Amino acid sequence: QSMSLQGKVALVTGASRGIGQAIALELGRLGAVVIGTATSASGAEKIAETLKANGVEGAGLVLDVSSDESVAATLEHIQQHLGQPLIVVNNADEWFDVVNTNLNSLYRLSKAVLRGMTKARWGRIINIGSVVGAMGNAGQTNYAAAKAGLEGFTRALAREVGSRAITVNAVAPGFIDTDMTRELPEAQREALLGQIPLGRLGQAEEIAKVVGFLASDGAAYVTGATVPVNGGMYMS
Amino acid sequence: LYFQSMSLQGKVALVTGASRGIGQAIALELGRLGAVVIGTATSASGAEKIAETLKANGVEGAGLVLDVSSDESVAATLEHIQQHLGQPLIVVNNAGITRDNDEWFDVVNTNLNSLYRLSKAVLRGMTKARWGRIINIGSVVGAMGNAGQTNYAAAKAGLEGFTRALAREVGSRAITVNAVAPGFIDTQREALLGQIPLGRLGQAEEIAKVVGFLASDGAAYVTGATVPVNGGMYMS
Amino acid sequence: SLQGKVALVTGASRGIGQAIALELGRLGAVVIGTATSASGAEKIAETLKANGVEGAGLVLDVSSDESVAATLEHIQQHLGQPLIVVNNAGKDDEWFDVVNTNLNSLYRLSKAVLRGMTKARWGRIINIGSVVGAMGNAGQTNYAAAKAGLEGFTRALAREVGSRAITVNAVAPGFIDTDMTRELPEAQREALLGQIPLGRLGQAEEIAKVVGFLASDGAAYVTGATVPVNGGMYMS
Amino acid sequence: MSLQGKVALVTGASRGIGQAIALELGRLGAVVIGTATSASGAEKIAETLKANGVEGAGLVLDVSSDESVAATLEHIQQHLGQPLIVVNNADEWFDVVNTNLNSLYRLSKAVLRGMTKARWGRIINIGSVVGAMGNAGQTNYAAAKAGLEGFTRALAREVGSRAITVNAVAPGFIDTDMTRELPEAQREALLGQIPLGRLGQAEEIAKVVGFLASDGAAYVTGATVPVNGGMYMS
Ligand SMILES: Clc1ccccc1Nc1ncnc(-n2cccc2)n1
Ligand SMILES: Clc1ccccc1Nc1ncnc(-n2cccc2)n1
Ligand code: NI
Repeated sequence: QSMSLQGKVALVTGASRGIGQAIALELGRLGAVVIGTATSASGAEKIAETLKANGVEGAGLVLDVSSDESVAATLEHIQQHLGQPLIVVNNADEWFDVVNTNLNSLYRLSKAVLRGMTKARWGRIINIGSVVGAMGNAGQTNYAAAKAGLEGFTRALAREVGSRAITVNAVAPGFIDTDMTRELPEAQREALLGQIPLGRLGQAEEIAKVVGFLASDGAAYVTGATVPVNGGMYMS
Repeated sequence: LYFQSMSLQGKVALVTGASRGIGQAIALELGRLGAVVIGTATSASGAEKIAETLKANGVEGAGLVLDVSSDESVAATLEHIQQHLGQPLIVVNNAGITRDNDEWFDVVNTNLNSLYRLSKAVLRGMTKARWGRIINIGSVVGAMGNAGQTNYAAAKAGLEGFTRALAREVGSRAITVNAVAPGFIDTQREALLGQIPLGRLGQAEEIAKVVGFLASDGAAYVTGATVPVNGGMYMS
Repeated sequence: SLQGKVALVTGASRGIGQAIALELGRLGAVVIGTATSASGAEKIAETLKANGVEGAGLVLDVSSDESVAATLEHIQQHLGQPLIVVNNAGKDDEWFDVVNTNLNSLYRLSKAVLRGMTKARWGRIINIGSVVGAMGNAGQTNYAAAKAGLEGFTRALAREVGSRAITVNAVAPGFIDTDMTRELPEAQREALLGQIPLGRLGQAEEIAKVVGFLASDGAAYVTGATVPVNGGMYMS
Repeated sequence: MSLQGKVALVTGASRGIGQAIALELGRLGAVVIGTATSASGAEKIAETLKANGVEGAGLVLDVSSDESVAATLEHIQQHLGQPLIVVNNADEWFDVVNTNLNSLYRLSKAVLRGMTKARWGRIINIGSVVGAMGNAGQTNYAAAKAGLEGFTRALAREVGSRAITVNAVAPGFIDTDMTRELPEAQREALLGQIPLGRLGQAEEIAKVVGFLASDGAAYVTGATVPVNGGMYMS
């Protein structure tokens, strides 16, 4: 088989809702042992229940990607009980601090999990960009800045780790049906749909399928890529 | 009396330029995923070879003769396919020319005209079925130097812009249009590997896996995208 | 300076083209502006005279090799070789023909004027993209496609002719104050201005000033570039 | 094209591209404050401006320190007026890019008050010159350029409504101190990748910066203008 993730341990941050949950379920369905994380104990319990309800081995844990202690501790804990995670999905005025903080977190987590991947001479790091919602300028500015940061970062880290058969890729979601987007005013939703050639919102499962492919052996020559998953609507 | 459980079961896929290398590998991968595959070549001997290969690999389908530069040949071949096998709802355009057939403008122009010719012909079938996949394969990183870098960048820029525009035109019909941009694919050698983070050439099968994913139902929200498959070496 | 240099500006009878001819003239070039009709050419000649610019208005069909060859010969006969050339002369499914036609015309003209520039070992070719003309969707598709074609073409031609100290650049206008843009409803106008960080439309003179800089000796190391002049609103 | 009546701050103005920018802005009629990280660099800047007939000054600035930035700005307002034109010219890839963007943000954010008050402004960011390299060099260079483009584009959106434009210039291979001293093999290889078949002069970057600082560039914002003789790197 070419799509089996059987025998692998996958860490998926921000797995309690929406895109993160769908990614955990998809990696599990493909046979991985899945560790989903949230920022709170209640989120982590929920993750564990969801995985069990769907017949997936793994666990839910509490993780703050902004803290070196939390990252180090969580990783240790994972190695203790479950093995090295060789698949890692990072899903966890204002634009500069946001992007800066996000990239520092991506770097923190990525750098921590690389030892394990370097040892195993195999790895998959996949970064999930932020969903498209807010309008006028400030939402477009945040969205374009975050995406640009994500592309550059992903491209650079891919170069640094490539010789070790570790691939680093990103997924850039467009307008996806999630908690934030279900709440959005009718006018926003209509405007947005008008910009989308497929004339509909993406499902969270449609992001998860892309992540699952990238995590497979078939994607082994794909690295430094950002795959946009946005129904044909492009926005820089 | 035997139904495959493979993701493209029940579909008919047309793959142009299927007699060698990347095109052959795509035909085999689509077939392995359960599609009925029609591979094309420009000559009767190429087509006969395609048919034998498919048979040797247990794939249902056929090899046919097709000149993507002629409206007659395209119309005729499509009619023939409907006659005997059904509407092809997956189409992979791989048969691009090169300067071996000043040079950058005529190459890119000719290739885009052929992409448009074929795509436009198959759209009626896809429009009726309210479902489709068109995937365009870019050219392999060919010549080493200057005129080679100009041809390569021009072809890739044309491929991206085209793919993005066609995706907009056909999106409302649940037809996705995507592209794959190969880097250095195997079918002084040390210098090259030094420019590639993965430190190796890509296999033709690694392009075929990406095409196979994009043809699936999981890639349904992915459209207008160019997925680079180049081991981390980027050149514009 | 541009003093004593001969500049050919296609589509110079109205708007952006006229503003470019006047700006190049103000910078001291001898300006040949073109139109597709005799009445347009007379108008060009009157405008230049009214503004104290030496030069002429001529009739030129950029889609015809004869017209191009003839017009060039005429220019050499009476005025000298034009070493500055500005190409300005140009529902969801008209994009392919438009872009194709525009690129063939750019190539035709550029290739014709290169012999003169090659002999002088000096040159400036500047390509003006289209304004966001019609709107909604088909207008965004046409615009993005035209711009992508313009960027790739400009970049490739720049590579081909660089060794001869000829620079090839492009200018990508956003929303400029023109006939099409003056005519849309107040709600349209307000929406549009909301998408533009500068909160206003561009003047044609603001395109001309960029062209004038690129034609100068100061821009001699700038080539293959597309300078966007769009008040901060980006749409690909 | 006149920058008469304006005050321009040009960081890293002691050598090469920075010096050429300070001289070009001065030639266009601006009052120019060039900065260096040391007192000797600042003294040199002042002498060069004087030798070339340019009003202004050289001063000491550390773009990585909020105190230095705040102090230098206050100092400029004290003696010369608010600078409405600002040119930012002043394992390893992540810290470099991060630090550079933090410095761009620090300085840009500080000078914006003055520009916001005047409802007019020009911020221009100069990217790094090509080629001090290995593979780690290509990674640093591409990462820095991507950060510069995204940053420039975002800041332009944030400040546009105030008639402040934010742009960038992306140099290719330019004849400078660092590049003259590069191994001859590097230099030859690089020259082979450039369609114009020559190195850029520092003056050729300065001319672009000068144009972008002018009123004629008022509708240009969020742009990164590459100035690289046709050699593009991805
Ligand atoms: Cl805008 C911004 C703010 C902080 C960090 C990055 C960006 N933008 C951006 N755009 C492309 N690449 C990067 N980058 C790459 C490595 C580190 C930052 N950053
Ligand atoms: Cl003809 C050509 C030559 C060199 C580089 C590009 C092109 N054409 C081109 N380039 C980018 N986009 C497009 N495009 C988009 C829709 C149709 C063509 N066409
Ligand atoms: Ni324990």
